[PDB]
Amino acid sequence: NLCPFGEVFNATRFASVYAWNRKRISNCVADYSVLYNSASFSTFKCYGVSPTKLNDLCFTNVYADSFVIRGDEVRQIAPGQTGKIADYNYKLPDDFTGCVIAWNSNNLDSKVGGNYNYLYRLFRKSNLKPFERDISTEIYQAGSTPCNGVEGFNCYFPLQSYGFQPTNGVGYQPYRVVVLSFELLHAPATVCG
Amino acid sequence: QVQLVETGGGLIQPGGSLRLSCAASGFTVSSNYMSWVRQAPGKGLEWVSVIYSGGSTFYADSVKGRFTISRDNSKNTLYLQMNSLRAEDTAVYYCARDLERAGGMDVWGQGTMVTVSSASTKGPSVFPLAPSSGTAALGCLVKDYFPEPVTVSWNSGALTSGVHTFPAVLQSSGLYSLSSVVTVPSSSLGTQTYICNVNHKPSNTKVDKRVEPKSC
Amino acid sequence: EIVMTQSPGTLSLSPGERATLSCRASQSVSSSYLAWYQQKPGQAPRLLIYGASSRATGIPDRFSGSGSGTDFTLTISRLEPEDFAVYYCQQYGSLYTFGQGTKVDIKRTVAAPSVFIFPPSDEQLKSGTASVVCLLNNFYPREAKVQWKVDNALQSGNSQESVTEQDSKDSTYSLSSTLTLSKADYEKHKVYACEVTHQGLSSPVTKSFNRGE
Ligand SMILES: *[C@@H]1O[C@H](CO)[C@@H](O)[C@H](O)[C@H]1NC(C)=O
Repeated sequence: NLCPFGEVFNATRFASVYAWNRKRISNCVADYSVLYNSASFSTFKCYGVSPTKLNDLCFTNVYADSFVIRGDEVRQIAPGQTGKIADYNYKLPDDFTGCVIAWNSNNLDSKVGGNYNYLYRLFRKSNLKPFERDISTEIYQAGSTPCNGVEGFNCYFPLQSYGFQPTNGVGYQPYRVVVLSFELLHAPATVCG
Repeated sequence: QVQLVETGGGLIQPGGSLRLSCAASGFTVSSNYMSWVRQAPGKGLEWVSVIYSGGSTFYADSVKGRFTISRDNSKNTLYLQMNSLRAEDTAVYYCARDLERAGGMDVWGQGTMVTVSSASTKGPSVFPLAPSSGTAALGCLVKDYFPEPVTVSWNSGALTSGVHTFPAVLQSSGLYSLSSVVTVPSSSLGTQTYICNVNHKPSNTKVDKRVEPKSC
Repeated sequence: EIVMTQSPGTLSLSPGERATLSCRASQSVSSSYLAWYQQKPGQAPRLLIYGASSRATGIPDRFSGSGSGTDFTLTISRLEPEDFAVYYCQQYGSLYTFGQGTKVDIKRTVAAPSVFIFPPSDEQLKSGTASVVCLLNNFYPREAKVQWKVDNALQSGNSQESVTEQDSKDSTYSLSSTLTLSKADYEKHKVYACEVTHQGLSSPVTKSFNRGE
């Protein structure tokens, strides 16, 4: 039928960035008309693809990844970036082909007194490879003494809360992000405009 | 057990180069957010550079393209390579560990001093600040020396009461200037000798200057 | 560039009083990314508070923190003699920036400075430069203005100031101001005056001399 973009975009819940959600889009026609011609997006940037041309193309599969970050971090959802999000939460490859879409969701995802449901990974020994998803909750060992599952000095829970409050500045407000990857394989195409 | 110790500070010329080291104990440098923070004489704290556990580095605008932060995991040591140094890089450089929401910058070193100057070593000229014709005030103006520090005493250490030795100021010429004064009973001006002892080790200069009322 | 501004610049209190230091961010930042540090002369900073209100390890209970949005507060409920130092706020949500700091003063009754003026010595004059020195002795509080006048012309941009740390016994400050001229210009003028303004003076006090006398 029609590719179920609404299930992704108009979803009541969104994932924390460290456990970002991925929907696989196959065997349907995708019209990007609603997305490119909606005035409700803070960010709509495409790489290796032009948005108008999207309805004139065909891919093996499309991937829709979804999560929440803060505004100042949306710039890290792009090829070749660095920072806590790009390094330890969600990493785009340098040859990325697809589009990043983001919109302010302060009305949905912020709570007076702090919304502590949305998390980000703060500690990680090494960088993420592109499209890697790390859901570990092992205690982070910042020294040479083993932590053994208990928090303490040099032994920290690797995930931290954003604590979105509606009073935050726009750079610290939650933004919902959808990353569309258009994958080109040597196989029959199943997603078209 | 937890210790950050900075080394490598010294005097260097503008356009020069220097590499600061920060040896760590009690935590692993490569496992942490590690920062350099500097403090110019008499001013506040200015963040300089940071390296993430994963290798990402970031820099303050005032050092971009001139400073480079790095680390050696084998020696558990953080480094700051500083090129094209300017006079305003003169500061104490601290090395610090950051925990962000998990606990801020909880571990600091005690810092190493970096001085960037065109000036060559030069001993101070010592002039009297003569009491004018209750309380009398007299002193010594210790002018045009480099580098810091100088030490000033009065009567070879016997006279300490009422002595104020002021922090040096850096002059437009790149040389330092300082004053040390003392208030005494006016009557004492007739019965007591006052000599200021100025020692500047970097030029091995030692001056003993007597300060007396000028005669009208 | 997030700018942090602390207020006031100096806080004057006695041991046992309550200290309230304010920090304002130029942009709204989450309380998650706010910290307070203490610094004593010659020592490195020491973390007091992280995440706006969480005390760090070892920090006594008299230290508390609060705030949100652009305004944050550090509170020392009852001041101990150890608490007299400088305090910086910091945001660490977008790299790191600090405030200019707030100094906590040992308070005492207002005391006016004793003012002295020193002409240049003949020896320094032989070398071609003239340094005139004005001393402000044992005053409280630190705020003090020194106005150099040369033949009643207000001088600006040719003097430098220095201030001592608060005295450990009488808790006063001292200041020294130096006016520097060439001998050629020093000998073009007669009256050299230093005018001092301070809370303990109902009127500005002027100390002067005439060159050649
Ligand atoms: C989400 O709901 C709005 C309003 O009904 C609709 O216009 C939009 O197309 C929906 N989401 C998408 C893009 O499918």
